[PDB]
Amino acid sequence: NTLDFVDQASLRDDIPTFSPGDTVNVHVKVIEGSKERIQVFKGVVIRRQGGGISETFTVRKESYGVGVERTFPVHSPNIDHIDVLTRGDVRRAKLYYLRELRGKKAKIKEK
Amino acid sequence: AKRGRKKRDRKHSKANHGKRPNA
Amino acid sequence: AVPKRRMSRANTRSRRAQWKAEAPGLVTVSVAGQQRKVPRRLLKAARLGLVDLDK
Amino acid sequence: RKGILGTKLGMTQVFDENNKVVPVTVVKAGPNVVTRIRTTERDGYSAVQLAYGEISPRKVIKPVAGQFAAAGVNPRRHVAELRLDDEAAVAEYEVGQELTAEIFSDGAYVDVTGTSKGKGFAGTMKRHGFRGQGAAHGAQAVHRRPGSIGGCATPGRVFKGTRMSGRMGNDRVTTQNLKVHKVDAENGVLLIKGAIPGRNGGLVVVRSAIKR
Amino acid sequence: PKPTKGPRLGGSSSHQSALLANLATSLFEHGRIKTTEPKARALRPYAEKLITHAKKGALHNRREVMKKIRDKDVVHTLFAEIGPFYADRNGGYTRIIKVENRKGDNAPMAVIELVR
Amino acid sequence: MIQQESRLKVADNTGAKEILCIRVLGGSSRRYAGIGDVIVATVKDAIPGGNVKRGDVVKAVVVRTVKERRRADGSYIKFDENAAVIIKNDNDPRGTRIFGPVGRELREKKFMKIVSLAPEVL
RNA sequence: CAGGCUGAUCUUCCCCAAGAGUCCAUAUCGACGGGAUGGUUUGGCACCUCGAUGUCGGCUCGUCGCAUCCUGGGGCUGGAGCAGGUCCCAAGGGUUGGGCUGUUCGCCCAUUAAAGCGGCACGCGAGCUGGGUUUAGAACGUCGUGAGACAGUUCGGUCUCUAUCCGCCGCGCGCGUCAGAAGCUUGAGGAAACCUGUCCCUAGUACGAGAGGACCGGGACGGACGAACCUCUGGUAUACCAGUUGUCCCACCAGGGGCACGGCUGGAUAGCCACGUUCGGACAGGAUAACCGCUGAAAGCAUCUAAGCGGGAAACCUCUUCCAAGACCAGGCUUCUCACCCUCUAGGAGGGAUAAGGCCCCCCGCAGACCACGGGAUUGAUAGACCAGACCUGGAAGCCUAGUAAUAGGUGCAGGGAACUGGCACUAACGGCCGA
RNA sequence: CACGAAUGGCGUAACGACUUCUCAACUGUCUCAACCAUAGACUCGGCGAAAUUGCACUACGAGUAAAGAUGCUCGUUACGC
RNA sequence: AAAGUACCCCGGGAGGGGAGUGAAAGAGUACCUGAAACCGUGCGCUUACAAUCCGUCAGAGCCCUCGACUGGGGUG
Ligand SMILES: [Mg+2]
Ligand SMILES: [Mg+2]
Ligand SMILES: [Mg+2]
Ligand SMILES: [Mg+2]
Ligand SMILES: [Mg+2]
Ligand SMILES: [Mg+2]
Ligand SMILES: [Mg+2]
Ligand SMILES: [Mg+2]
Ligand SMILES: [Mg+2]
Ligand SMILES: [Mg+2]
Ligand SMILES: [Mg+2]
Ligand SMILES: [Mg+2]
Ligand SMILES: [Mg+2]
Ligand SMILES: [Mg+2]
Ligand SMILES: [Mg+2]
Ligand SMILES: [Mg+2]
Ligand SMILES: [Mg+2]
Ligand SMILES: [Mg+2]
Ligand SMILES: [Mg+2]
Ligand SMILES: [Mg+2]
Ligand SMILES: [Mg+2]
Ligand SMILES: [Mg+2]
Ligand SMILES: [Mg+2]
Ligand SMILES: [Mg+2]
Ligand SMILES: [Mg+2]
Ligand SMILES: [Mg+2]
Ligand SMILES: [Mg+2]
Ligand SMILES: [Mg+2]
Ligand SMILES: [Mg+2]
Ligand SMILES: [Mg+2]
Ligand SMILES: [Mg+2]
Ligand SMILES: [Mg+2]
Ligand SMILES: [Mg+2]
Ligand SMILES: [Mg+2]
Ligand SMILES: [Mg+2]
Ligand SMILES: [Mg+2]
Ligand SMILES: [Mg+2]
Ligand SMILES: [Mg+2]
Repeated sequence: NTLDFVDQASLRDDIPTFSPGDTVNVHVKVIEGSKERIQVFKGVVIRRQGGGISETFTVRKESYGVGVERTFPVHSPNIDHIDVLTRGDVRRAKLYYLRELRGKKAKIKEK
Repeated sequence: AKRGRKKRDRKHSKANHGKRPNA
Repeated sequence: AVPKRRMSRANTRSRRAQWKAEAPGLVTVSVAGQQRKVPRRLLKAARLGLVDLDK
Repeated sequence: RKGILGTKLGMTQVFDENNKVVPVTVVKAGPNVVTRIRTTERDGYSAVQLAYGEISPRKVIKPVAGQFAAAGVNPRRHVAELRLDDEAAVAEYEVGQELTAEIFSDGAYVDVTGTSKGKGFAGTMKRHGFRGQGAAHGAQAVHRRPGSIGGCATPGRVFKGTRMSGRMGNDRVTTQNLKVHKVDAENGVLLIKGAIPGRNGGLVVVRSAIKR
Repeated sequence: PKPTKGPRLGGSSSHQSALLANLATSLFEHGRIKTTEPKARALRPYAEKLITHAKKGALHNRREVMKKIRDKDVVHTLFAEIGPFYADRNGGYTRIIKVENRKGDNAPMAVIELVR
Repeated sequence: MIQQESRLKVADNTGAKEILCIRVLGGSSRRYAGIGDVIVATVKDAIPGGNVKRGDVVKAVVVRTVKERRRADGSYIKFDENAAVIIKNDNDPRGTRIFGPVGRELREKKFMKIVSLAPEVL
């Protein structure tokens, strides 16, 4: 793969191995005018998009009676650390059926 | 207009002697 | 859209001259105590014996 | 006004000093030998001719080989000029000077010229950004067609520079400005921000920006 | 293999997959066939990727060759004769020869045959 | 991408219930509002008891949108809900509270009272 | 219907000022009367066409004029400031989306820096629509004894054509540029582009009784528009993976296949794309417009002018991007072959064979209607295969354990697989026609 | 202006490929287009029409003219196919 | 007047070239004479920077021809 010789610096090895289906607890660095903070996003991993720095992953909270869905680059400087707390098996690459579902029917089952 | 005026000023050419067959 | 005029004797010829044939441009093969000759794309098949030159 | 030939090596993304994503088009400007220096006495202008890219000696044409033999240089793939302003700038080049991508210095702006992708006879909609006619409400066989092309009995013709239909792309183009994110000295690559014209592996002339 | 860029020969996508099956199953029987040159070039990457399944001996590969071809004498002799023959050779099991133009349509013919 | 016509169900109380977009402000031929961009609106559904009637023209800011946007550091947000908050002449919402997560782009836009309210900023 | 002449009527300016403006005709309005421009309205006329010049509004595409709607530069003000009025200059760019009506026009709605006016057969139906008008059907009001009639309403009502020529948008072939070739170029002459907002500082300072509130110059973030590109997000996917319904077939069970819109459904790399992310509109210089001037006569004084010398706008030149020596004034800087042979009515002759190079064939492409352009051609990584990865799908077949069974779990991040990446000659890149 | 009582007046459940207005659902009708497949178009081999036609080695601008010119005037512009 | 081409060769045939028959195939059953439109082949002269009711008049050059030792043709 061409442009492997430029990727090596940005590729962090702090990320633990996870897959789609897994409940993952992503802490994020929020830089604002008052102060730097660690906000934390908490939800189920929907997908992974592959290919070095360019790969991303998508997490789904469901907060206060509305779905929110937030993507990050996996090798972002802003991503601080990722705690993988419940691993679960979903029989699928990319879980777009969770968009429609709401409720208790969107509950993923642990391995 | 412009085309109407200019045709009738071809009367004064010296060859025409102050009259030109309009129509 | 219909042709308004009959096309001239000069103009009909000058277009019509572009409609031509080129080719072949032969190369000297050998087979069976004789040369013949052949197009260069068929130069492998001529000596190997997939084509027949009696036609 | 410095310049360098190179190739487009494809795109990636790299994170900032202040943690933003900048999308970066990777070019590799290899070691270019200045072959001939055009001078204002004989030619009537000032320019520098740059050689780039490795080629086999047997591939080279004898007319072309003798020009490189005059320079004292191993023959190359591509060659092109940098036109530069005034007489003074050609004073600091010597034939056989092998310049590299280290010169540009992080946070510069460039022009980055290069021939575009051919789109291959696109008409009207793709080429010029026309609107087509409506897809429904009667419309008989006009859904992507140009429409009218002219007035009537005066002028009784189509004007020159009417926008129709024909072969699109392979234009020389230019990006303008386009910040250099990072000069990498080892490997010989420049991370330039944003898109640069052309296919992956096409010839590309990076020079410092005239507008800047 | 790589998909066809242009319109699919046969005049359909389903016809193309059936056509390449009937061309391949004929080629492994006889060992030689003659077609139009575009059909000959389309057959090469199809035919070689059955011979790689042949030389790798397993039941798994007997199933996946049988997803195409659809004939028991051919899938036998593909694994019996042809498979262990080209166990020696790495790739490139097939060649193309030019057989001059067809009479009615001037379609350029080509013979496609096993290397041996 | 709120556009013209369309239907947003309001985040803030105020008895609005639902609103239809008339104009996206801040330019001529300006197509798309999203999150930080204001709109002119019109109340469709409404509630019997409230300080807004049915069918009155009001300003509003977007807060959730179902299309996703880049933000910065390649980090996108995407909601299930096209929502908005009806505002006063300047900036303060006439609705006294706000429901659901607003975008964190609101802080940049200066609606500091809206992000001061609401369960979270995200 | 359209063109032509005419210009009563319309339309844009103008002469004279009775006046109104506290006073003061000319800051701004300007009666009565007079003189012209424009051809854009209603007309007059009957000159071209009735062996046919086919039709209002809308859509698509525009192109020019300035009598300027906005942005830019000025004078005067009954111009404090902000915001105006009025007149001169200026055509580079920009001049929104909806509601009602067949509409044009118009009334309204929410915005905008602004929602300009016109010509081009009231531009544009061998480009499109057919709602309006204007055939045949039919009812209503009216007039007629009646057949029927009405720029009175109402509902329904076939839109034909394979581009010869010029024209325009792209692309080659053939000679030419005083020998034949190749590489990089010069720029005569063109084209494309040219929009503008808010907000923070300067400063609550100038200015004003307060209310209000700046020029000039800084800095940040925009909208619409254009061009590149595919890293990201998003769409597409007809030889990719898995799920699944009905039915026939592979002897049958298991496991697969054909057909049903690609049978349907969930994802989907490359490619092409925008809804995506980058970038652009310049910064200077020169000669000017209206206007402001300096020094100064004729005319002892005066005066921007008569001689001369300046300032001065998005216009005009140049700068920026792209094409370009078929630019017949056919250019320049290099490098490479540079040499033979015969015939004749023997001279800017006709061949023949070549050299430096070109083309055809051959292997292809992210170049492509064809052609062309760009690579590769055995001293070879151009394409296929094979081997490895990337990436996509989501846990294959077989055997085994559990379950009375649908099914579940372990061998196993498995198996399968196209475009992206390297390695590897295994298959296919094997001899003719031009050319001083 | 100018409805009217069997050229019937005023209503009327059910019915209508009738005309009219509104509503929810859904949608490439649209904002604003994008991509894929097939059939023509395009290339090569074969066969092989047609309407039409005073001529031809058929530019453009401002004019003039039976009052809208490829052909007339004066310029400008244009290598052959 | 059939004397309608025996025979040989090219070819799958058709069709032809020799050979014959006849006064003549310049009469071959596609048949007396065989015009023009239209359709080719060869040979001169001209033409690829030029706006052509396609002619006309002036006219360079080139190519044939006659006649003494310049008259006519073709081209433009
Ligand atoms: Mg007049
Ligand atoms: Mg459309
Ligand atoms: Mg259609
Ligand atoms: Mg494809
Ligand atoms: Mg099928
Ligand atoms: Mg008339
Ligand atoms: Mg007319
Ligand atoms: Mg008449
Ligand atoms: Mg006629
Ligand atoms: Mg003016
Ligand atoms: Mg019209
Ligand atoms: Mg029509
Ligand atoms: Mg027309
Ligand atoms: Mg109608
Ligand atoms: Mg009566
Ligand atoms: Mg009907
Ligand atoms: Mg044509
Ligand atoms: Mg057509
Ligand atoms: Mg104050
Ligand atoms: Mg990619
Ligand atoms: Mg059976
Ligand atoms: Mg079974
Ligand atoms: Mg079947
Ligand atoms: Mg899908
Ligand atoms: Mg894709
Ligand atoms: Mg080549
Ligand atoms: Mg009665
Ligand atoms: Mg009665
Ligand atoms: Mg009655
Ligand atoms: Mg009745
Ligand atoms: Mg009634
Ligand atoms: Mg009925
Ligand atoms: Mg094609
Ligand atoms: Mg054909
Ligand atoms: Mg004219
Ligand atoms: Mg003439
Ligand atoms: Mg005869
Ligand atoms: Mg002339």
